[PDB]
Amino acid sequence: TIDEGLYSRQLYVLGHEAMKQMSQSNVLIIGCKGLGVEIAKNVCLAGVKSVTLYDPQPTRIEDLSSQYFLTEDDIGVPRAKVTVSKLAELNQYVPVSVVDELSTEYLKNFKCVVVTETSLTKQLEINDFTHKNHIAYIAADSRGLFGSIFCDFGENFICTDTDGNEPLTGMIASITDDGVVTMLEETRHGLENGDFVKFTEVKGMPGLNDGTPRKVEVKGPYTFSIGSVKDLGSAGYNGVFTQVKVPTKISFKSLRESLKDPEYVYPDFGKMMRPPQYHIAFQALSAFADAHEGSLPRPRNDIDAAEFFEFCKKIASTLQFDVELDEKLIKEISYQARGDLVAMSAFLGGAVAQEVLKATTSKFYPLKQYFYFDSLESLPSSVTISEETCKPRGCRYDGQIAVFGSEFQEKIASLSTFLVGAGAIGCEMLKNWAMMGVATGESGHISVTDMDSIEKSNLNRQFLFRPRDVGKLKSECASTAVSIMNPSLTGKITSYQERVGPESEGIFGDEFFEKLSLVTNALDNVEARMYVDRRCVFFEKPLLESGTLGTKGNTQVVVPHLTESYGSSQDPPEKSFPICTLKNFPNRIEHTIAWARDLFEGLFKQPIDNVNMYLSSPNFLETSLKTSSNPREVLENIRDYLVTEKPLSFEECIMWARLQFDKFFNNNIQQLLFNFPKDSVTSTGQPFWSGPKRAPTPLSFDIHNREHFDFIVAAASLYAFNYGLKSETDPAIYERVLAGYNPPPFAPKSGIANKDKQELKSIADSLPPPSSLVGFRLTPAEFEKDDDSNHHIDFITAASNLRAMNYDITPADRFKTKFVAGKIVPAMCTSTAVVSGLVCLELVKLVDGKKKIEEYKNGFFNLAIGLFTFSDPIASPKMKVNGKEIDKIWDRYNLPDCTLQELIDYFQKEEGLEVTMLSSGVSLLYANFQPPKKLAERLPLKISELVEQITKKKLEPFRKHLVLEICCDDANGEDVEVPFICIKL
Amino acid sequence: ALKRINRELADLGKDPPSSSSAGPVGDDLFHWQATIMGPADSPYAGGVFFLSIHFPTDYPFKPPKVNFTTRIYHPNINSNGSICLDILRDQWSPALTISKVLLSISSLLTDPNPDDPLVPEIAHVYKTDRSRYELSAREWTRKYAIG
Amino acid sequence: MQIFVKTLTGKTITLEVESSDTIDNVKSKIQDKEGIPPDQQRLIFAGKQLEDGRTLSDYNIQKESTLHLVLRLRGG
Amino acid sequence: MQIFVKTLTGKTITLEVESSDTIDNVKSKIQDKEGIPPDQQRLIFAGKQLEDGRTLSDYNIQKESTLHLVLRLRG
Ligand SMILES: Nc1ncnc2c1ncn2[C@@H]1O[C@H](COP(=O)(O)OP(=O)(O)OP(=O)(O)O)[C@@H](O)[C@H]1O
Ligand SMILES: [Mg+2]
Ligand SMILES: [Mg+2]
Repeated sequence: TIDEGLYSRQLYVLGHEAMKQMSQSNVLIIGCKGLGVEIAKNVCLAGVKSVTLYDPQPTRIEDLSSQYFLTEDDIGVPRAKVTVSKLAELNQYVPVSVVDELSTEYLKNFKCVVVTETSLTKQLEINDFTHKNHIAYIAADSRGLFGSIFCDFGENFICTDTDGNEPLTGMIASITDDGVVTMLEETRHGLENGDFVKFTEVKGMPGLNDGTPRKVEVKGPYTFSIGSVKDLGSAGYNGVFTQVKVPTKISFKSLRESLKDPEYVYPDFGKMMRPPQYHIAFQALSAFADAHEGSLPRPRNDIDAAEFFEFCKKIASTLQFDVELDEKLIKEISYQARGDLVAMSAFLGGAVAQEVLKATTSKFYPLKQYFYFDSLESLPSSVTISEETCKPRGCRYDGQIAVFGSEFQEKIASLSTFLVGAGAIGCEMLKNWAMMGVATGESGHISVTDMDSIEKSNLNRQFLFRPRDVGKLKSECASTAVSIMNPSLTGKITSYQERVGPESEGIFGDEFFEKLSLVTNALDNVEARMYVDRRCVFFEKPLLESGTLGTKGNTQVVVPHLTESYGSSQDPPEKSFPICTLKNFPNRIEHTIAWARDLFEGLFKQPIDNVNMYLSSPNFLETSLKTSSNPREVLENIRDYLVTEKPLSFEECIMWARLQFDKFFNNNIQQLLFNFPKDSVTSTGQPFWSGPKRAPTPLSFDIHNREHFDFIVAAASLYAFNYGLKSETDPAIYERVLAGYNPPPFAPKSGIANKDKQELKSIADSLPPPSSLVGFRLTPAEFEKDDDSNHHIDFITAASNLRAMNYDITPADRFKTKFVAGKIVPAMCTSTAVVSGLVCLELVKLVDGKKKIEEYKNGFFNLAIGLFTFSDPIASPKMKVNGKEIDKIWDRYNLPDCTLQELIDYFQKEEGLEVTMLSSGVSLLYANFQPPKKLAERLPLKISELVEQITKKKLEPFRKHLVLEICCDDANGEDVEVPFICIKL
Repeated sequence: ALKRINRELADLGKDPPSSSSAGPVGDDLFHWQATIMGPADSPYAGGVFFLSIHFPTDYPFKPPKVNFTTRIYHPNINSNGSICLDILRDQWSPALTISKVLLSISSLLTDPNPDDPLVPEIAHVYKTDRSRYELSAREWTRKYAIG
Repeated sequence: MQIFVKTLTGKTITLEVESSDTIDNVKSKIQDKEGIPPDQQRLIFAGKQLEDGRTLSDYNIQKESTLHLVLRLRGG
Repeated sequence: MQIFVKTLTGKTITLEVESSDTIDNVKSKIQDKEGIPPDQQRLIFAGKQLEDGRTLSDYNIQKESTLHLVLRLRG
């Protein structure tokens, strides 16, 4: 009973069984500061049964540094009491409660227990109980730019899925007597040694079709081995194999046992000696707090640092830790003890929430067991960071001033950022900026653009939007929400509903871009990413890119004159199937879904567009007769949808749907089998219908069958929608109408001058004149996946399953059909939180203006397996032009609006280069091989005049520059690459 | 993309393709009109076939869209001009030039592949009644590919 | 020398290489074992992204070293 | 020497070859006997795919070895 209208994107990541187990699990969260509230928010959005909060400590001002459910009017009230009311709104299916006191036995009511802001003695006391009662225990800590996570799920944790990947499947070609399974031509199985597979549809070895998993021994990218199959048979042909994923048993140690001998998870392999240091440092922090009435070391205090290092020495000696302590790093941990950064809180909250979901679902591989992380490269170096500048000022930014200082706070408060997109990452970024205080100064400003509107499925991971906000613009709602979070942003945020692209350069022009400080992408497609990257490269602005997919995520940073741009690297492209496979020879459900989508477009979209364009454009027929590749098809569509097959009631729609069923599931198959009988052979003597080609069989319409009735209903409803008739759903009318249907006879055709144009003319003049039909239009069907009442997904599912039944393919359900046809991207709130945290950790590096390329980090992670990795950005390539060092990416030529001849002469005299090609946009302004007359015509014109003439479009008044690409050759004739030209109009 | 396209165009200009001639339409570098000459040792001998080539914005990282504009009676070319070529749908790599594509198309014209057809009826005619296929191909190339 | 490559999806690959091999040879081996074109491969060792034109010894990649094969994602 | 090549349909083709013969020559013989273009022939022995430009001896092919011939179909 999962509400798929809300958990649509999350179910594609977790699944129905995982969420069913989640909806029966209780989570207790101790601590309600930034880390605790982040964890609770992610858990509530995920959909656990309930959440309980325990934090009786009264609120303080500094707590607002990363707690976004606290306001300055809540000072002196317990944090949990003021946070529960705001947490209860995120999800209506997840109650949120508060407990004023905790007893050990009270812990038995919870599936998972998360602990933050708790001393080590209390953690040991809680874990000693949870471990022996088999309760998942998670403990998280965030100190300045340092973080730690600890997981303990019990001694006999059972993990059903260890990587989150779909089971591997493949088509076999032959299985020898010794178990050597071979894949089809140029197909990779993708298995690893030790995997288990099960076979089906294997001919010649029926014993392999029982379904018993067998060990796999990989012998190459195309073949593997399963053992000895001597008894079962001699040799097997064809068939399919599917991977079997077996449960695993993971044994955890208690906190008390693991303190002495910890097991580390390394977020970065570049610094593998640090986690042993942090293990001692955090325990020393706990001891110091215990020795000072629960007070942490003061910011940038040397006396406290010395005492903390003494505690570290004592702990290292006590635990027989044979590790040399790095004094600088440990004292750095001491200095930032009171730091509370929203970015670290977001990062650790996403990670810990994912761990909680793993505990409650027994899915994905959990952390085992200590995860120590630092982002110490973000510490500013262009400002003074000392005890004087880091002391608290009694403001909401104390938690951040304790790490960065007041001068860096002034630097942050005067930022002028530009955020593209307002989706999940956009909402997280806006929250982080509001908490950090970005653009709260006199000269600060934030601009956010997004042309989309809020939908129900977006509320699952975009926590700034509520059910009352459905149907409104994302940017306005996000700006209002963050103005509520941080009142100082009132009037410092501007929201646009503009799509960022070539058509919006009148708004985001030179004046708009020249005032920015950085650009942050929160998009979901590569085209927009590339466009924004090109704009940032032209204007020389820092860019922060980030992306997520299910449990995976990445973040990249582009810095002017230092690194390469976003578009300098290539990504794998989308897979599109051959047309011959979709048209005639499908063998996967994806092929049939693509065919069904094309059928939907061709039945309910294209003919309607042709009919409407015929009734609007006065010269449509003549243009179509010589423009389209098949004017006959257009004429036939117009005739059929206007006169021949125009319905007058719903009964005619039902009859039309029956006829289309016959056309697409019974007659085309008969024709195909007439052309290639099932016993036919190829030119080499092999059987034709073997391997990837499956012999189809015609379908006979049966009203009682569910799929046939579903197709009839959906097709009739969509046709009625096209013609605006009143559809119905009672089966009685369908059964009555379809009873009296006489199929026209059909016989496959064996085949065996210029009059065709005359026939086309006769058809064209037979159509009713446009004048006779004024104000009459047919409503086309625009595909929409998120609405479950327009019959689009119903029709696509029915057609796909019927075509699968034709070719003996296993049908899919509406869930998978919507996933495939809709091009849905799986999304999670935890991944969004992690990527926003990483991006905001890079933002402070950008604000500080770091110059070295080793100080920046591009990040990649997969939370399903607990993998984090970071790497320095790639430096922009250099080149030599006329004996000068030129940056291939960030350098350009600046020239006035001269003539083409003057431009060529300038490049000849100055750079010693001969211009061979000059282009602007998608036009060739000049080429060395053009005829002399054309050149002599185009030479004495200014560049702006030349562009206007060639493109046949005047430059807009707001256009202030032109970008030209130039290819030139040197004196010897060798082609030399040069940067682009920026002509100033 | 512009620089790669211009390099290919210049390379075509330097060494003539002999049996083909591709160039931009008007002044647009992302829309070419190519011509292919029917192989002598084929039913399409003495025929001129016009193809439209559309380079995507991501070229050479996405395949060009190549469509026949002249009607051709081939087992692997349908009424819309679509060509059943692997290197144009999913085997495309940013290392293939337009000259290679034109050579592949000419080779396809010189010998069709009826075992994996795009037009099952023409493939059936080719496999069963070869002479009728030859006559139909000659008639179609005379009716459309000449003039 | 034998090295290991771990993918962002959890798969592990074993490569037989030598310290003098260029990054291009390693990328070609990864393409052979996985089908990923060398221009679409992102290899990370010890916090450094490996670039074409250099050798393994330039990055101090020794036997039993672990590289990470990563990729960018388009959602968000 | 002599070798046997088994197809996906259960047919067995006997070939007279020498350990020094190249893979290309064997594929040429298979094309001459069956008409299958070498580019579409995929020969497998002991879980390894035979590659053009090498010899049988490179794959330790000996007296009366058995290979498997599958075919890839141009799109
Ligand atoms: N070219 C663009 N210019 C501006 N905003 C854009 C552009 N392309 C996409 N966006 C916005 O970027 C955000 C992408 O975030 P996200 O993918 O999470 O949202 P969505 O597409 O609405 O949801 P879903 O993909 O889950 O159905 C959306 O607000 C989308 O409107
Ligand atoms: Mg949307
Ligand atoms: Mg989206």
